[PDB]
Amino acid sequence: KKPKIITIASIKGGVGKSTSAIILATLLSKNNKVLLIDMDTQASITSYFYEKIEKLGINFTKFNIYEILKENVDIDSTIINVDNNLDLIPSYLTLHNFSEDKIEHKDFLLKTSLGTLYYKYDYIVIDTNPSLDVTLKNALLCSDYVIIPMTAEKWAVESLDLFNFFVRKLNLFLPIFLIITRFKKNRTHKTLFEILKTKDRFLGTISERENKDYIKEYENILEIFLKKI
Amino acid sequence: KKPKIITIASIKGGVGKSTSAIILATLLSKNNKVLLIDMDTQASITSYFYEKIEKLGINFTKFNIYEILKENVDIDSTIINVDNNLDLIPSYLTLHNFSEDKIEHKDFLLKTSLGTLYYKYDYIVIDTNPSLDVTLKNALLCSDYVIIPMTAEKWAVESLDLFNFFVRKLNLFLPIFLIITRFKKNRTHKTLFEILKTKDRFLGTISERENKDYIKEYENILEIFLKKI
Repeated sequence: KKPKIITIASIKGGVGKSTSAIILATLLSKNNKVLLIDMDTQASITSYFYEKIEKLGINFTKFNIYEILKENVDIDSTIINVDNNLDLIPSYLTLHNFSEDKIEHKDFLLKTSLGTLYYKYDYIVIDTNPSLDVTLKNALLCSDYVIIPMTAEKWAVESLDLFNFFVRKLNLFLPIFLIITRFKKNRTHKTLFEILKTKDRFLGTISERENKDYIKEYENILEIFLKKI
Repeated sequence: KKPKIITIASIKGGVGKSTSAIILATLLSKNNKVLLIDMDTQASITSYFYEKIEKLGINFTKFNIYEILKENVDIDSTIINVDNNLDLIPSYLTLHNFSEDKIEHKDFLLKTSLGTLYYKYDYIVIDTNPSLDVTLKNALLCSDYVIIPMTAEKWAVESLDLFNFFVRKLNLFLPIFLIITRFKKNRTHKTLFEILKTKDRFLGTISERENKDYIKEYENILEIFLKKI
C-alpha cells in the first residue's frame, strides 16, 4: 500500500472547499487512517479543530505547514491526532509569507517532505488557497487526485478550463473530480449540471444546507469517488 | 489636484473587504468622480455590477485588469461607467494566472499602466486578493493610502503585524488605516477594539448586519478618513 493523496482545490473562495475537505476526510477516517494537511492561509481547517488542538496543548505556532515548507521543523513533529483515525498538520498565518519566499526547488518542498514521513496513511487530504499559486503547485505535484467543489455561477466552465490549463502546465496527468456545492433545484444549476453530468469525473451534488441530510450527500459523493479510483 | 489612490486590503477572506470597497467608493461618488479597480481574483466587485455590465454588452473577457497588466489592451478601453460618477475596471478569471507569469518589472505594472490613463479621477479605490502576493504589490505601489478591514478573530493582531511588515517593507511611507468589520458586543470583539482604538489610524467599526444604519457607519468611517488625509 501507499497513501492516496487528494488535493481539494477551487479557484473561487467560499464554495465549501475547506468544509468538504473536513467532511470527506472525516468520512474516510471511519475505516482508514487519514492525514489532513491545511495549506490554506485562511486556516479554516485548523480553526475547526482548534478546541481539540488547544486541549492537547499543541504549539502550532512552531509546528505547522509553513515551518515544514521552510525546513525549520520535520513533518513528523507537526502531526496532531485531532479525531478518530484523523490526523492534522495545521496551518498558521506565517503561511502567508510563502508565495513571496525565494526558495530553491520551491514547487517540490511538500513532495520532498512527504517523502521523509515515517507514518503511513491510507489517505492524505490537502486543503489549498483558492489561487493558482505556488502552494497549489506544491499540493498538485504531490497528488494522485483532485476534487473541485464549485458552484453554478457565471464562469464555471471557464474556471475549469483555467484550472486544467494550470495542471497541464505542470506536466501532470491527474484525475480531477467535480462536485457542485450549494446546489439548488433551479435553472442556473440545471445549465451547469447538464454540462457537468456527462463528464466521467463528475461526482455529484451537495445541496445548500444553512446523520443529517448534508452528511448523506457527502457519503454519496465519496461512494462514487471511490468507484472511479 | 491629482487622484487619491486607496487600496482596500486584508490577508483574511470573508471580512467585508470588497463590500467596503464598494460602499466607500459609492459614498465618495456622490460628490466625486471615482474609479473602482477590481484586482481581486474573486471578482466580487465586478460580479456585484454584472447586471449593469451585461446590459451595456461589455466584453470583459478581453477588456479587464489582467489584460492591462499583460499590456494586451489600453487601460482607457477597459473602463466601465457602472453607476453615478462611478467607473470600474473589471476582473476576470484569467487574473489568476498573474501570480505565475514571468514578467519584467512585474511589481510596477499597475503603476506604469496608471501612468497611461487619460481619464482623471478624484479617487481610485483598488480591491485586492487576501494574499501577500504580487497582485497586492501592484496595488500598494500605486497607492497613496491603504485601508484594512478586519474582524475579531483569533490571530487578528498577529496578522495585522504581518501585513504591516509586508506593506512597510515595499513602502514605509504608505499610511495604513484600520476598520473592524463584522463587529459584535462580546468579549473577543471588545478586546480587539480595546487594542485597535488607540492606533493613530484607527477609523472605527462596522456592525454585523444581514439609508441603513450600516451605511451611516460607513459614512462615519469615510468622514474620519477624509479628515485624517
